[PDB]
Amino acid sequence: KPNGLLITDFP
Amino acid sequence: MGEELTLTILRQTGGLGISIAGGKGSTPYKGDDEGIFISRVSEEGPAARAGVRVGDKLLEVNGVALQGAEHHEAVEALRGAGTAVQMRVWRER
Repeated sequence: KPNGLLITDFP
Repeated sequence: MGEELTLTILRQTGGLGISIAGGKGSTPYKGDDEGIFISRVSEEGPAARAGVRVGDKLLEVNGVALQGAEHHEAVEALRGAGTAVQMRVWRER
């Protein structure tokens, strides 16, 4: 499971 | 205080040009707010052209509500969004 500040990019 | 805007991103040949941050149950992007936020807008990309701004809180993508969403739900919404992406945001003043 991802933890922390979740940031996902759509370049 | 702030305002709600619905922006329409017209994708070209270089992708959407945004990043999203936050979500229920993970580190808040802003204060203690667990909402989905716009954390990056590529200056030359179509989200900038449409008027999306860093710090906008993402409320809906193509009418799908994201209030209270976990991060991956917003990712899924953007993946599916197509050539014209309507993005309802809350912009704090």
